[PDB]
Amino acid sequence: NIYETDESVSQYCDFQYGEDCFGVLNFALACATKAIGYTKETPKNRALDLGCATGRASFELARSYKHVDGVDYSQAFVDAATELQKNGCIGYSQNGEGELKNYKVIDREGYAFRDSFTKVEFFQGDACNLTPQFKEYDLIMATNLIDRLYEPRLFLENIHKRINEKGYLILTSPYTWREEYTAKKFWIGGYVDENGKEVSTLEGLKEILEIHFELVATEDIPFVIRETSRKFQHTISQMSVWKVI
Amino acid sequence: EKNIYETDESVSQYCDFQYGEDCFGVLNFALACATKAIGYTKETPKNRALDLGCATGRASFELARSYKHVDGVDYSQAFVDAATELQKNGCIGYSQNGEGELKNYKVIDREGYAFRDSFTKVEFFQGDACNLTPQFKEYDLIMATNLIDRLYEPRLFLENIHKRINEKGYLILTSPYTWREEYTAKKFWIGGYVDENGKEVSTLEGLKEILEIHFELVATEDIPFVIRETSRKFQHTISQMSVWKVI
Ligand SMILES: Nc1ncnc2c1ncn2[C@@H]1O[C@H](CSCC[C@H](N)C(=O)O)[C@@H](O)[C@H]1O
Ligand SMILES: Nc1ncnc2c1ncn2[C@@H]1O[C@H](CSCC[C@H](N)C(=O)O)[C@@H](O)[C@H]1O
Ligand SMILES: N[C@@H](Cc1nc[nH]c1S)C(=O)O
Repeated sequence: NIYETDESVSQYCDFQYGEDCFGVLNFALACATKAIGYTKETPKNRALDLGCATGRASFELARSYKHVDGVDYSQAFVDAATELQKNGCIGYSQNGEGELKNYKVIDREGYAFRDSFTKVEFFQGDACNLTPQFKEYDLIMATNLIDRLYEPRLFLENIHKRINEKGYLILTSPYTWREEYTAKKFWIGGYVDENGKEVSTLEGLKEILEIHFELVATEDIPFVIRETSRKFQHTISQMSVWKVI
Repeated sequence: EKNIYETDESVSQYCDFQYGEDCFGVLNFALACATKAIGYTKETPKNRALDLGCATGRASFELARSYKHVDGVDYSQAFVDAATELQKNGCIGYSQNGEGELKNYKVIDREGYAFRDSFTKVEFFQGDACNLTPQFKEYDLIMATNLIDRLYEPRLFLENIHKRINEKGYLILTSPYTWREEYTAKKFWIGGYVDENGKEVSTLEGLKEILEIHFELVATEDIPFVIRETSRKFQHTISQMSVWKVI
């Protein structure tokens, strides 16, 4: 009897574990791979995948880190990651034409990360109010999270407390700020300030983070999300890499 | 207001899609469709063509390079105004979206495109594909790209359109079949649904059931297109073209 995910969870199962579309590398694999590259001078004892959704990037980080915590606001996402981790498979509904669907099974043993999955622990939790035990990380990776937060500065201005000195914070975002998710006054960029000048999100990130971090690198990373049998979202996130001073 | 296609944001989105730069190696969709349509209709007289759901008018201008007269019809007055402004004033401006609320101003210059040799052969009209006025008839080609999945009742259009096409003329549809209740009540979707007997209905099959009364299906092909939303976010979609010859 395979655990079956709902429609919201199915979308992220498809995104994180489905076959690559339009020749684009799997996003979680691309992000975890780069993070491992950028943190090559760290001991790689502890990583945090914050906003881990159905957990693919946590599994991928665990191939290099001794221990990886994956945390997500959504209990349903965490349940799906945990079921794949413990029982080895989960089922989901891939979007098709109209209301039509294609049922798919994700088999843990079909991925290279099968050699490391016991090094991950998944938790429900909130990036803006993490419990104190989530600390002493060599790496905190938060991919496509900041423009889903109502007040992203609440996460960003405190996160240095959970990272070891010379450890890394790695963010990605396509900077698609929207009032449905984030109050305009809390957008990190993508707005015209009171003086008429355009504020870029990377500039806003520097202003928040350069108190405790140095900006080491930026890189563009595409991803593709399936909406129907024929319609897809093709987006380019910017990765920014920050080293604790 | 209520119609998303009447908003300035949709006008700017379709200006960029129809007249702007290619993305991800995907060629301009209006030109691809018009070029393929001219190929499929090579043996017809090429006197009159209708571009139904023409949005900001690019495919109408491109059809007019080969047809003696082209009518572009859209339900959105804002789209019709934009196409007419480009046609008559020779330029229109629009906004590209960046991060968040940021925008960049761009200009479309009529004289920068090859279709500039034919733009007086187009007439643009506001109109309803599901209930066209009688004067829109006697077409050698009717091309309706990405239209059917935005119609309130697609059968009003599909069951009647053969009456507006000359004998041996063509109807050429494209659609990605993005059926949504915001555009079309589910009872009127041509496909993408499970019927009352539990069978899955594909849109192309639903199209065959309706159109094979008066048409022969001549060809299908897949055509990708890309719509920029922001400088970092895009729709990337595979439309299905179907080519129908009136019997
Ligand atoms: N306050 C919060 N704390 C933690 N996770 C949150 C959160 N608000 C949203 N999330 C989660 O963050 C994710 C945003 S979507 C990005 C998911 C994944 N990291 C990827 O890059 O594809 C979702 O899984 C969402 O449930
Ligand atoms: N009943 C109707 N009659 C005419 N046009 C309609 C319509 N319902 C929707 N439309 C138009 O159909 C278009 C859908 S998007 C497709 C636009 C263009 N043909 C392209 O291929 O890119 C919009 O321009 C919309 O205004
Ligand atoms: N998403 C675009 C393109 C489109 N047209 C028809 N279907 C689809 S998707 C729109 O809604 O106009």
